[PDB]
Amino acid sequence: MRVCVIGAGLSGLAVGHALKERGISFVCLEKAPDVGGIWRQPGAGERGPGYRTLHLNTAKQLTGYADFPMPDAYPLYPRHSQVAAYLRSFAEWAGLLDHVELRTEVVSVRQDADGPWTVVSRGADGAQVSRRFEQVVVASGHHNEPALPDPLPAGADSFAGTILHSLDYRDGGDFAGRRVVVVGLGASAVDIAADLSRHAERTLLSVRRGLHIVPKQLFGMSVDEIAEAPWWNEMSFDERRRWVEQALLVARGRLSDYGLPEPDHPVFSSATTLSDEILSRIRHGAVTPKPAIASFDGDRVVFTDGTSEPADAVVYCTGFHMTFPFLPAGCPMSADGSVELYRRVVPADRPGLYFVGLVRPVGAITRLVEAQAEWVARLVDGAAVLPAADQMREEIGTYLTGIVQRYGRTEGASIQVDVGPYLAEF
Amino acid sequence: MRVCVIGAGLSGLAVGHALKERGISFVCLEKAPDVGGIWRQPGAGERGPGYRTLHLNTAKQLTGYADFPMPDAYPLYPRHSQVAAYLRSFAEWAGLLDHVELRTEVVSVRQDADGPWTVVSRGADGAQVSRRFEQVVVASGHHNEPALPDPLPAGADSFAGTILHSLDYRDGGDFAGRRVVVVGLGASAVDIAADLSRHAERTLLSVRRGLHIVPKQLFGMSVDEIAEAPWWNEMSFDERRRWVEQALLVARGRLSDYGLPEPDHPVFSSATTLSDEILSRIRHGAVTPKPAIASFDGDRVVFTDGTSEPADAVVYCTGFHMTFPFLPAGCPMSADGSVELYRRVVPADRPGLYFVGLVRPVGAITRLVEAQAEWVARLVDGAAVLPAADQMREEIGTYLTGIVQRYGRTEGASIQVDVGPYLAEF
Ligand SMILES: Cc1cc2nc3c(=O)[nH]c(=O)nc-3n(C[C@H](O)[C@H](O)[C@H](O)COP(=O)(O)OP(=O)(O)OC[C@H]3O[C@@H](n4cnc5c(N)ncnc54)[C@H](O)[C@@H]3O)c2cc1C
Ligand SMILES: Cc1cc2nc3c(=O)[nH]c(=O)nc-3n(C[C@H](O)[C@H](O)[C@H](O)COP(=O)(O)OP(=O)(O)OC[C@H]3O[C@@H](n4cnc5c(N)ncnc54)[C@H](O)[C@@H]3O)c2cc1C
Repeated sequence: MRVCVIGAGLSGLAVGHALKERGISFVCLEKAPDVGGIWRQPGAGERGPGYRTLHLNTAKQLTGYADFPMPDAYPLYPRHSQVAAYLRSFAEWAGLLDHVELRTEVVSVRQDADGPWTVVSRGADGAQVSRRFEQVVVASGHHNEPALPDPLPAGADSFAGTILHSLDYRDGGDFAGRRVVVVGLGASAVDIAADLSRHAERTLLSVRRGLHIVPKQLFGMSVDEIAEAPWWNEMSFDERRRWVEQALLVARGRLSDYGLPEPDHPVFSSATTLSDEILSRIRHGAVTPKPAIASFDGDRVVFTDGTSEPADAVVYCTGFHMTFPFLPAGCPMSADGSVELYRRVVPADRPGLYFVGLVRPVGAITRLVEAQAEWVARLVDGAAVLPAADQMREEIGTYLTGIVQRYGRTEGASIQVDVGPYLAEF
Repeated sequence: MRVCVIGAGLSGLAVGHALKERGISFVCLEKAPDVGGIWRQPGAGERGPGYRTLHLNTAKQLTGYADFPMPDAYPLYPRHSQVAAYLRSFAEWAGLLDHVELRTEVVSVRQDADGPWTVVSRGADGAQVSRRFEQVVVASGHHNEPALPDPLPAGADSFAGTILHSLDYRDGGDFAGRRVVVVGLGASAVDIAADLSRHAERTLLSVRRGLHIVPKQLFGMSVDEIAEAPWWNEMSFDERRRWVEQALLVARGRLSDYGLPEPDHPVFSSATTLSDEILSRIRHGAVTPKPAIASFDGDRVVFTDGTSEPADAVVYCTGFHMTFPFLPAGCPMSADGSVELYRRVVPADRPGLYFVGLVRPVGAITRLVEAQAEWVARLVDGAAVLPAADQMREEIGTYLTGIVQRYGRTEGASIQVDVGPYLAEF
């Protein structure tokens, strides 16, 4: 009754836990057949952002819930199946499942004039139910819609093979003996190339804009464990950048030596890509770096340097769009596409609505959603209060100006936070 | 007529090339159906030291013959199939195949009282032929016989699964869905574990004595490219050790943090194991480090720490014995098992017999066998000469004392040379 939680992935489970601890009644609605969010999809063969070789790139003890450690037998970087199993175990332990409605997709969420929210949901039959709830917490993730390149290169319509997005990608043994191009250089791109590199006959890695590729580990420590270290926090933002630049050079040399393009920005400016594999796969000839794709010639892909390769498939690892189809007016934004949420959570003008998990930090999101969940629970039952709308808008404007100043315009920049100072105010 | 070369792998092809350039007639006898030595066996499904995932761990431009570069499209670390194809291409280019007798196994080599050598060979039929040759060059490799642990752990005879050597290992998809233990920490052990780590359900890495595990690359340079660098040769043996120890720490931390045993010797003392993969496979939980195997309990392996695991297979990656079954008195040795060859090539008491490739340097053997081949060719047609037997024995005693002093006793220590000073005298 009191709260409808949309989604039972890592974020929504944290919200359900925080609400349950305060005696706040709630129901959690999940589209999938089980809890876990993206982490259970591979393994269920379901189409989603993950893939069968996906592991954490964050340390296990900083990715698990703080009051619910993962099994001691788990490694530092558990597999997706281990994470999914861990998340379902939490739900069981926390007593959340009697509040979870599976195979229930939220279709529409509207604010009623007297305050509560009307939520329409569709069950497994396809039936539709209309319920009213006092408040709504959105935990539906932001890796929802595939983002393919604005213009697909010329000739894509007359391509003898299959063009797909990483969402459609699952294993790679599905490309055994084939020839495949991977487009991009994010986390998905390097992992998928690496996987393809052991199944396909030829794996090409088409890159246009360079990113800094970083090993998962320096000095034996994970990069996220490094940021928590006190000596690292004692260093100045340039002593850090300096420290990393030197460590990278020693650990792997220069990016250009791998046939990759050098980024136009320093290591911490922009997104780093973590991989223990991709540079080595290039040295062994199992992945061939290329520049952008210029066109499609039947069974062949032509690149902007005049070279061409036969290709049975192209896998676009170009990311996801943040979308909220059940919100008619969408997530609050500032036209520029900049998200407008107070402390990254609260809409300034929609009382009783909250967004949890819509933050992109360095490292695991778990401590962030835990603090958001706890704060939202106290907002729900009146133990915490909000500023007036103007003052909330003041914090939003200040946060955005600091973002433009830092990452200027790009995409998704307006949910970026640094885990340290953000957690500090909770 | 003049020279019989035993073996048409990398070493024997180099010998044939050096002899052909001097007009020295020769025939090269090879057991296998083609040239290439170990490098063609995977790919032909043949049992041998290699495996289907085996790549060079040496740089391509320092592993190829100096007058015959590998294709420019080859990567830094070519696959075994690329190396095998490259070696056959050399043989064709160098005009060696009309001198090569394939599917011909040498059965016996005996010195006749008047000087020449009687060689008995067996062809494809199984027929035996006896031929006399003026001189014999042995290029039969030293990775011939499997070396399994002196005592297999108790209970091996009542083991529900299969115990095999790395010689018998080929791919790993042959262990799909299974549970496997790998014994050892050499090059074969880490590569095979890494491969198993993507096929098997569980891969355990049983290690007793610790070795230093080193990435194939530091500062973007291969470790063998580093040793040739002039700044590295300008450094003192401790400035080097010091330099590496620090670089390792930055590149991967400490071995003990991976659940591996720390070696009892500094990095350059003993054999280093090169791998870009094994430490990361451990962090992802895809390889589980263990100590020695204490026993076999049906379908389970018990380790010296009291733990146990179900296991369908155990792959012993414990190396190879150096053997010469066609030499009745064997390779000349000093009883201690120490090889007794002048400049690592020449027996002191057997005129007209030579051993090429029986050296273990840091990095690729190719420049060494090239210099040995050229020198042997000049020995064969009288353009170079040898010391008296006592003086040759003097060089052998000096070399051995320096070996014991350096690597003390161990196994195979008596063919170890440092590529730099060894090439320097040719
Ligand atoms: C490829 C990839 C790799 C990542 N790797 C790491 C990593 O190594 N370490 C790390 O710390 N973080 C990682 N992350 C980020 C983070 O762990 C995930 O984004 C995390 O799963 C976020 O959880 P969530 O609950 O916010 O979102 P999700 O996992 O997306 O869960 C959202 C849930 O909402 C449900 N839902 C959506 N719409 C509806 C609807 N209309 N009705 C009902 N239910 C709905 C979905 O079915 C889903 O179950 C990764 C993210 C991606 C995409
Ligand atoms: C697993 C492994 C990995 C290696 N990786 C590298 C690497 O990455 N880089 C590098 O530089 N070096 C590497 N080496 C070392 C080196 O490249 C090989 O040892 C090299 O193949 C040596 O060539 P060879 O001709 O001396 O020996 P082999 O390759 O063993 O060739 C010997 C030949 O003699 C033949 N022969 C033997 N007995 C007879 C007989 N009675 N009659 C007829 N023919 C006979 C055999 O059939 C074989 O073809 C590796 C070695 C091993 C075992």
